[PDB]
Amino acid sequence: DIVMTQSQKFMSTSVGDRVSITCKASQNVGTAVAWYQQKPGQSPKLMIYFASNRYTGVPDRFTGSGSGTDFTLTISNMQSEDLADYFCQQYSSYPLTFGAGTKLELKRADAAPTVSIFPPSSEQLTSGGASVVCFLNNFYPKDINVKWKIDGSERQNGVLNSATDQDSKDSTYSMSSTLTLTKDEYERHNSYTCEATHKTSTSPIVKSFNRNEC
Amino acid sequence: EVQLQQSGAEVVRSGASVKLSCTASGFNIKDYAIHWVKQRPEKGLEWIGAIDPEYGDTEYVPKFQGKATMTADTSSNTAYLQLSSLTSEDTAVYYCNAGHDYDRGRFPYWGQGTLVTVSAAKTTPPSVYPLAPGSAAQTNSMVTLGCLVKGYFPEPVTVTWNSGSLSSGVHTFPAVLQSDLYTLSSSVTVPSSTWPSETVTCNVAHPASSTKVDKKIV
Amino acid sequence: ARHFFNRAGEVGEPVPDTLIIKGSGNRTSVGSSIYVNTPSGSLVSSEAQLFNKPYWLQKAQGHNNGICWGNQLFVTVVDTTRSTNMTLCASVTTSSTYTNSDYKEYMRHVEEYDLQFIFQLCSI
Amino acid sequence: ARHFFNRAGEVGEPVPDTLIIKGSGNRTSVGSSIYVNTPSGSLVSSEAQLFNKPYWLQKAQGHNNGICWGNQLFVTVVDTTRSTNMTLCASVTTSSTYTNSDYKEYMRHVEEYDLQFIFQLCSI
Repeated sequence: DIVMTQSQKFMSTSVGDRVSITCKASQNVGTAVAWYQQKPGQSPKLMIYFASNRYTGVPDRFTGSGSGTDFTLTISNMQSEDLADYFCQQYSSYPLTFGAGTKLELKRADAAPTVSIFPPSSEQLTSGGASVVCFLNNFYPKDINVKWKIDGSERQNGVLNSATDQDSKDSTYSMSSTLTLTKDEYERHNSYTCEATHKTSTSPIVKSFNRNEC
Repeated sequence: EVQLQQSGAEVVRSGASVKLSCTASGFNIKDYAIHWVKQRPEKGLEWIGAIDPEYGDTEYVPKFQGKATMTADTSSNTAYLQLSSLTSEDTAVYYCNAGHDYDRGRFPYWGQGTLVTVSAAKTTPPSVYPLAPGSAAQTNSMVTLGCLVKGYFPEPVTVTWNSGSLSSGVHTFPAVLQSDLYTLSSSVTVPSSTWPSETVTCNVAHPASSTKVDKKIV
Repeated sequence: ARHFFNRAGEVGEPVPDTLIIKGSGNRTSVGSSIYVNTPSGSLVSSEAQLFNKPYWLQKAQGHNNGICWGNQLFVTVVDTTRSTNMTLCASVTTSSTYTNSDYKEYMRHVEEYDLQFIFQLCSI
Repeated sequence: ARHFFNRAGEVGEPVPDTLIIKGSGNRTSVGSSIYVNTPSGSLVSSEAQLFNKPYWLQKAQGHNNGICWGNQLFVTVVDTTRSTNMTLCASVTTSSTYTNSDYKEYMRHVEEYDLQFIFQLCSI
């Protein structure tokens, strides 16, 4: 069993720069190494095969190299469409093995998030449940903290967070935070507040609503 | 014009067999070397085996021998992959790949992917909830709208808005598993002159259960 | 006889004991005694050609002295002196470098004939 | 043609760009394309001998019908059928054991001829 060991699981870079991904073999495999690209929610696409041969399709931007046990994929000048996972594969002997995932992220400049709070819909409040959502869209970097306030008091239980990966088009990130309460508990308080603190501002972005006024 | 269509996602209880199919790879006189790849959210990609139509040769991995059985129908067709005693470690997306004409390394032609979920309970349809702004404290410019998908099983669900139209300014958030049920969120940003001027509707398609359509109103 | 080799598998009829002195510390298992030789047609030349030259049926070996009963004639021909198999190579793609996966190899053979006859009318 | 091989050194005239698809990751350098083959005289036999038998100049190809102008005659002969090279070995010393340093090896070749003529007297 030939083990494919890729250096880093994640990789940082910026638009236009040059990136090199390394793949180390546990045995000599000559040039029987292939590289693949996989975007989220899609099937992998072949990029390089036979160490340094581009497949029909793949731009000269991508170049493979290496032999024996050290192999490298190089991306000379980048585009937003290159944000995906990159795998190396060995086919010198059975069984065929792949390397660990490698995520390529962009270092593009840092935007402040856009925060929108939404009270529970009238339809969901008829089911006995109440979900308050708070969308944080198009921010960079990834580090961000969301704080839920119910009548000014911080609420810890009942929060569900879902962070999006880096957007393939503008290199931004998104996050959804959902506070799910029972209708009885939702109707016992008035003020609901979603506060987002991010390094792009020294004061948190506050979005709030009142149950009585809305 | 070289794409591979598979069987489709399936929810199976533990201890039952499932059979996956492929298409347009495996013809008479041609020749292909069909491979199958398993994708576990933790182990990455794992090669299953290599089958050759026009010969029916078979090669497997010692890990999957006795777990995966491979068959090939020379007419049409090809390539059937079936798994026997299904456990929790078999919940993965399986791909049918064919390097052009022959060989191992090359997978330039991948299947669409088939998500197999081996677990108990049963397929629960999603609950779609609109996410509209609050009163009149927003106005111009541009408005964010959302649809909340809660309490469904299994992954995935397909969330679209204006019937495929308008693909910019949308955000699909990854699902979160809580109480053995999934929860998805989706947001879209449109100019204030668009909503509520013209209707905005979100469509949630769940292949193992039911499609839903919900329009957003003030 | 070009080359000699033996067949793999069990010998259905083993060598008689009277014909071999058993060994050998090692060995002990009698090797495969099923021998076959590869043939070879050797040189082909124009001087050895039987065709492209006329033949006149002056006298027949049998009693039928060239009478085509039923108004039909069977002419059998075997010619291995023109057995060259042409190799065709078609490109599926053209990679930047040379890659065997870009080409398909095919086998093709051709045969060209021209049958010429001269008959004599006969009455019975 | 006995054997085939290529020459070492730089190719003065390279293969045209149109005639070779360049590779190959490795390779990349076109091998030496200067081929030359070793000859071989094949079998020598007594039936193939031209000599040791008389030849009578019945008719000449040219206008000079065997007239030896200047009272001289040029006879050219090439005979490779008796080209055996004898190997001579002379001992410099005789050690207790066999040692190559004790012997010198020499190459020697010999040629034996016997020219026989019969002339006819002529007046002008």
